[PDB]
Amino acid sequence: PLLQDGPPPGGFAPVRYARRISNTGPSAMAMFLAVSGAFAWGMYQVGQGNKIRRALKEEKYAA
Amino acid sequence: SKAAEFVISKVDDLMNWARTGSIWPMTFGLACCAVEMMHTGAARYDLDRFGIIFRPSPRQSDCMIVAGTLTNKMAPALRKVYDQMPEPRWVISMGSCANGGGYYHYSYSVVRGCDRIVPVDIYVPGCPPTAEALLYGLLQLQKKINRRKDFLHWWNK
Amino acid sequence: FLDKSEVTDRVLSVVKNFQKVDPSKVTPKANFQNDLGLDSLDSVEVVMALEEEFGFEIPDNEADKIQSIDLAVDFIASHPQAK
Amino acid sequence: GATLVGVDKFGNKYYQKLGDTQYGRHRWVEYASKDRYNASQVPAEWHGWLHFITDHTGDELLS
Amino acid sequence: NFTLNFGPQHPAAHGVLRLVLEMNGEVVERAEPHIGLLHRGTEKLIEYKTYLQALPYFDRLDYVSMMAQEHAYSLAVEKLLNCEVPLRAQYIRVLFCEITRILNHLLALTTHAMDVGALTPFLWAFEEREKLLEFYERVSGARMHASFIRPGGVAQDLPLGLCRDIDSFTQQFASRIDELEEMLTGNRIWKQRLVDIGTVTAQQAKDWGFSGVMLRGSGVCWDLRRAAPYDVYDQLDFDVPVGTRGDCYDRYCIRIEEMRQSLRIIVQCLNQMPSGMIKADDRKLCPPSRCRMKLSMESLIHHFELYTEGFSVPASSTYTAVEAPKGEFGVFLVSNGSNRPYRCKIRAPGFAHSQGLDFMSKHHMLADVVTIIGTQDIVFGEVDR
Amino acid sequence: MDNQFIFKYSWETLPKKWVKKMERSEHGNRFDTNTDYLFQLLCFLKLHTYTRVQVLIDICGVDYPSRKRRFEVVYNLLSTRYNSRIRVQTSADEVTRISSVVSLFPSAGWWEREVWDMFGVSFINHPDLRRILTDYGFEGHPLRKDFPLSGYVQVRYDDPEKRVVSEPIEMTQEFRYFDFASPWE
Amino acid sequence: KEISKDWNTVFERSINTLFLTEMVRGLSLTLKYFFDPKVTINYPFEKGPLSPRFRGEHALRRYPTGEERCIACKLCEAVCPAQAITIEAEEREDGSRRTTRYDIDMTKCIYCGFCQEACPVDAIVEGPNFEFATETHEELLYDKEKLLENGDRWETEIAENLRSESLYR
Amino acid sequence: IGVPPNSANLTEARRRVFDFFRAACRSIPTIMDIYNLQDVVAPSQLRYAISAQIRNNAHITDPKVIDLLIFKGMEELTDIVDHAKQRHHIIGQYVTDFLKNFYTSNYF
Amino acid sequence: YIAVPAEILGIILPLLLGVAFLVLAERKVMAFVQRRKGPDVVGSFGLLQPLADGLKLILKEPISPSSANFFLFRMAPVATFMLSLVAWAVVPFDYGMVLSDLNIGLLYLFAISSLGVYGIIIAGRSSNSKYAFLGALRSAAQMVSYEVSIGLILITVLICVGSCNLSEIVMAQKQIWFGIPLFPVLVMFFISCLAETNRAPFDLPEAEAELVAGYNVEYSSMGFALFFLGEYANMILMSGLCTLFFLGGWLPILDLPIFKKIPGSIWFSIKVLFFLFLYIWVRAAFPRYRYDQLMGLGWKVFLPLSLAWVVSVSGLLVTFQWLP
Ligand SMILES: CCCCCCCCCCCCCCCCCCCC(=O)O[C@H](COC(=O)CCCCCCCCCCCCCC)COP(=O)(O)OCCN
Ligand SMILES: CCCCCCCCCCCC(=O)SCCNC(=O)CCNC(=O)[C@H](O)C(C)(C)COP(=O)(O)O
Ligand code: SF4
Ligand code: SF4
Ligand code: SF4
Repeated sequence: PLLQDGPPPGGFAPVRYARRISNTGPSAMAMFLAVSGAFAWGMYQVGQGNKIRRALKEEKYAA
Repeated sequence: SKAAEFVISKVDDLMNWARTGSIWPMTFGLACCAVEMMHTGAARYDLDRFGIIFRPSPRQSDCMIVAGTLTNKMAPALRKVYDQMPEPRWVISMGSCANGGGYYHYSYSVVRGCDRIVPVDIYVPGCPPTAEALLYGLLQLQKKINRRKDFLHWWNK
Repeated sequence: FLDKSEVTDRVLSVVKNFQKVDPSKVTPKANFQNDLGLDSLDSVEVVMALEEEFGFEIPDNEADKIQSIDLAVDFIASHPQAK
Repeated sequence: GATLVGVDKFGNKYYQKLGDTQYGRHRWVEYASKDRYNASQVPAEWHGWLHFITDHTGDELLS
Repeated sequence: NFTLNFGPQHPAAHGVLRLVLEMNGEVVERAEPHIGLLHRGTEKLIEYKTYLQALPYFDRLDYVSMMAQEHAYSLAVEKLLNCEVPLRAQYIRVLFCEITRILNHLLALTTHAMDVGALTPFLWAFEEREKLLEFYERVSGARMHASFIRPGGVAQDLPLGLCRDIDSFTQQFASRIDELEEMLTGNRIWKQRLVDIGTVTAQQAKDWGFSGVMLRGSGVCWDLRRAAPYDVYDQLDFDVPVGTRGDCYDRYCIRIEEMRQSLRIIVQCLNQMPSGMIKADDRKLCPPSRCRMKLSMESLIHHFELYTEGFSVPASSTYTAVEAPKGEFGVFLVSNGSNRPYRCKIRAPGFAHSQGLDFMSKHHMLADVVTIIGTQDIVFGEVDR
Repeated sequence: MDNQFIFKYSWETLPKKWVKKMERSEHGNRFDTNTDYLFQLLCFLKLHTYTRVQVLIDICGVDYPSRKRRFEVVYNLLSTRYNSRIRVQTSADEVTRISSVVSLFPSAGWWEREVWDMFGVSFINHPDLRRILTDYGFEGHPLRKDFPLSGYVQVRYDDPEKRVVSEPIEMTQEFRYFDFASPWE
Repeated sequence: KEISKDWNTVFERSINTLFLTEMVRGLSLTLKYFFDPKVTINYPFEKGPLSPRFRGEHALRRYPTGEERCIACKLCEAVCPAQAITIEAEEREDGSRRTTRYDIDMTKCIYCGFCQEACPVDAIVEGPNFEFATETHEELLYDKEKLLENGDRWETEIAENLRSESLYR
Repeated sequence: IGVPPNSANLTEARRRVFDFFRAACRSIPTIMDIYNLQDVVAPSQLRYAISAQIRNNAHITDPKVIDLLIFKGMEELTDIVDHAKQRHHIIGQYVTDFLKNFYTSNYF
Repeated sequence: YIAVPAEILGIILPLLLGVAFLVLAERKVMAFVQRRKGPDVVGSFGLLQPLADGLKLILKEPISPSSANFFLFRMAPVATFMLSLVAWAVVPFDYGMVLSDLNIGLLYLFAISSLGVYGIIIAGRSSNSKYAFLGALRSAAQMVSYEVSIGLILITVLICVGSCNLSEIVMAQKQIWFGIPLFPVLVMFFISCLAETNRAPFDLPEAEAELVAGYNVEYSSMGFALFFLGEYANMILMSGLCTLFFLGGWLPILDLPIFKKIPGSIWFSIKVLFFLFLYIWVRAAFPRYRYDQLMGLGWKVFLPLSLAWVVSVSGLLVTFQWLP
């Protein structure tokens, strides 16, 4: 009917098929450092909290 | 006994609601109709919305969906699996091959309908039926379950 | 081994159920396919019955060697498994 | 409700929402009845519009 | 050793699969599949129906690649009839063959993942698969069993708005493939459930007739649309992926790459599609237009004589083979010279793949059998004709 | 290699007594050999350097109920290295046994079993030759021209014995055969 | 000998295989789709898209005057691959060639459209209805009155579908 | 193992007949205790049934026909040995007139 | 002393309904991850769906021949269910929101968890099948194997707090959760709880047990459902254990004295439901894990590593005199 379906003038837009990689998230030693520093600081905080709890328990016993 | 009749009516309505809101069909798809019935359970025409979840075993399944051609070698297995099912035990015959012959209907090794092996309650025709067609068939089955005054029949008998 | 009496009884009693034999024809020496007028299928059937009443079997090479009562019952009486 | 498009002789009313680039929630039905509604009440004129077969509303299809 | 049997009813084993296998307690020693549960009897039925009435049997053989079998049957009929096909028909046939390839690869990958245990990619792949099933539902009636490809050209012309929608889909299909691949290739469980499973050597695959992905997985660069290009494939440029060591994982990577190559080919066909007629002007195997059968006497006569009697293929016998998504799908027609085929044997690729399960599942564990079943993409419509 | 090159070389290289009938065309190179030389011809085509036919596509079968050798088994072959396709076919009979080729191509076992299932052509020294497609207890070979399309037996469920049973066929509507064949053809 | 023996890269690989970087990256992808809009449609109120070429319910059209289009030409019965259509005809006292029994076994039917495209008068069509779901088998044996009822019911839409795609084929 | 090639003479055909009958007998107890039937049928009468079935085709002369019949016999026997045949199929399968035909139907 | 049974029922009944709604949450969350809706038709948002499921299960014929001694098959669900409940008698919800106040209450939890192995074993054995029993035995071996990793991680936690009492463990986390320093230990404990309930990628033992058999055994209608209820109760329990030990049991997460209106009873519940959501997320984000590599993983990447974590925590605390 002289109105066949087809691409528009100039063709269609170019497409990608080459598996783009986002590469999201922390990389290399970032996670290791963030975990080791957290572990050390948390252990220091735990020691301080245990000292506070020991003081509380010893004052309870002194009562 | 008119005073209790309300109680029997409410009990029957509750039982039918319980049996309709939770149907666990058992997938017996064995031909190209299984692909359409699999699209029905997919993201678009969600069956899980209507409380319909497929079961891998017949010992814990409400109804059975026969989707695909039923050959002579498979009919004994179909009957055996249908036998190991609980009391309600509804059967839906999805697709043209399952609900009477099919495109073949003239073969040494085709059973002309799954209704010659198991009693079928709802016939869903199409080759293959659309996911909307299967949903409409399941809704028709739900409507059929509503017409069950099983407690009233026990009372009257 | 086995005594001749029991083996002779067991080979001359089971032979009476072949829908053609006669009591006056069965004897320790009455050839199957000649004296009894037995068929080859009936002959393998008789040697089959000889190996059906007990768990032993006669191998393929020993099947058609002797289709007569005498040496067959001698074999029966020389079978260690039989009792 | 972005837009209400026509009504039916059975009483079920027809709505329409226009998306931007992705399909979903374009046009649906509000059935007049409630006794399980049989899932099949749309007439022939409105059946094509509902299934995106034709762009005609259905009231226009009657004329 | 005990010999238990399969036959699960959930679609893990694709249904209608009976597997009697002997194990050594934990390790399987020999698996003997029992096919025939889906032997409808198509081969006997084809002989009783006209060359046109027999076309929809080919939709029902491999029901994930419906237009791939129709392609083979149409090519066989054309080769027997010596009928030329216009360029537009060839281009649209290639486009829909590539769409079938995409559909079949998606379904195979996600049923294999469902067998392994991954559930999410299945639903994503089906919400993708609907967008091509509706393309099928647009050019012809049915979504799955579309008798669109006729022996002459195609059934009827493409709708006006189909090309724009296909291009719009192909714009994002690559990103969708990447999203699906993100959860499987990099995942460590996927590697350990596939690496060193079902290894087949190239010589052994050749011996067992493993044409298809199972052949290219073993390092053989054998593609039927490169070795024997049938429709317009020389014009289209695409790469043939080849595995390094074929064991349930290079096959998966090859299927990913073939999906991407099918996307590339679809884009090329969309860009390069010409305008013109879709059915051959021979008019012995093609029906006249509905406006011509009601105006012209000869056109009505031809319509009447081909919609009842059909075209009569001259007496000969040919074997044609096309690169179906499963593998080498071959149709062997023997023509009596009348309007009905004398014999139509169908070479299903799944037959040899299911035959080769016995050696592939040698000295493996039980959990390494469902992955073998999934990795070869067997459907029992074609296996049991 | 070129189709005519296979024609010329194979016809010249092959022993003359093996090939009874041979054909060259665009449809495909055909070698119609005797029923007893089939194994040797296949072995030669599998191992020869120029003609390295390594994969067997399928084993077909055609029933001609008008000749002394009623059946005709067709061996479709493919040479992956040289990109050629050769076809070897022989003639069979209801009672004549034809040598198997499972030793050469192990994939041919299922095709030979299905040929026996459909046409009833036995194969010599074939390991585990039995019906593969038709059901258990099937009588007759369906793909013969004699076998009726609807078959001889039906399947149904009988209530007196809780099992699925078989009866002689009773069609609700007979298969209407439409005779469209016309003269001037 | 596949080797990755380098001081820096061994640390980089031994961390990815120890802190589940691949698992975390494949895990955060699902959470992206957790908050995304869904793709499902409530079926009873919203229907999925269709096409003017859809193959559904069989219908027997009739002329706007009121005379049925079927002229018992029996092309549909001859072309039907499934052999589902049975036709009986006789000449009415008006002399017109018409059908008396035109029944389609919708359980044998394969919905291929061969019957629809074989009519020289567009007598039979496949309407857009796909919601049969009958509870009885013999209700699926349409018998030339169900066909005419379907034709009357869907005429206002079958005519639109036919006139929309009449430019094709 | 594999299928035997053929039989040139009738002596080999008779030998194969005897071998098939013997094998069918050595397989008679396993089919007795695999279908769970002990008192319904004694093993003796199955021997007579097999003998009658074999003697039915006594008029065959072609050795090839004999060979193919024997092959079908082994196929049926092997099918019965496996738990594949339907239940009690074997027992059902292996167990003037003019006026009688006239009163029923025209086709006798 | 007659007040106890009221507390017992108040602990039991909400647990059962929470198990039902946790099944509903599983279905709904897996639906949403896969771009779906899940059960929506029944009720308002699917909230009545578990009720319909229960009434449907009750209104069915019970297949109960049991083909056996009639006793051991009906006691396995009872044993597993009573164990999975009695494990809840020591959880310190907020402060006095605890039923029993065991001065150990942690070795008690370890013992109760370890005793929850006989139920599935005798279920498999009583169920006369040649593969169901074997699969149950493999599942039992898996739970037994991951019990040692669970115990070593419990020792790691117990070193820091210094006392076995569960309430004191949360009391000791005023400064920090124990999850910040022991984040690898938290991941290990989550994975071990995930693999010890067959509710994970660590699932294949039972998955193949139904694939090759179809559960063609004496399958009671809802007597079997007690296994499922006990497994989901164990899910909830081991979800709450992680927020007792590594997260603050009831303490505010990151809070200034401004959001003090809310009580500590919901600070616990929010973390519990977060861990349950993580359970569902992990299930619908990863493929299943083979039993061949299941045992090897559970024995060769968790026991040595958890032992090393025990050693490192003990050595670091001793060196700087940071003990309780
Ligand atoms: C924010 C609150 C969140 C609360 C929840 C916590 C987070 C949970 C997230 C879970 C998400 C993933 C769940 C997947 C479950 C299955 C994954 C198991 C896979 C696995 O076990 O891999 C192993 C490593 O895992 C492991 O090793 C894991 C243990 C981690 C070890 C510690 C890593 C860093 C150590 C640095 C210490 C720093 C301190 C030093 C002072 C080895 O995998 P493979 O099989 O390939 O190995 C080859 C040997 N055959
Ligand atoms: C449970 C049972 C399992 C197996 C069931 C199988 C039932 C059918 C068995 C196979 C049926 C056949 O036709 S297969 C075997 C067919 N073979 C023959 O019919 C040989 C032709 N007959 C002769 O050669 C001689 O007359 C002979 C009668 C042998 C001796 O008589 P003489 O020596 O005087 O000559
Ligand atoms: S109805 Fe159609 S799609 Fe369904 S099984 Fe039969 S032939 Fe296949
Ligand atoms: S093709 Fe159309 S006009 Fe002809 S008999 Fe069939 S329905 Fe009637
Ligand atoms: S759609 Fe096809 S099978 Fe159905 S009646 Fe029409 S021609 Fe026959």
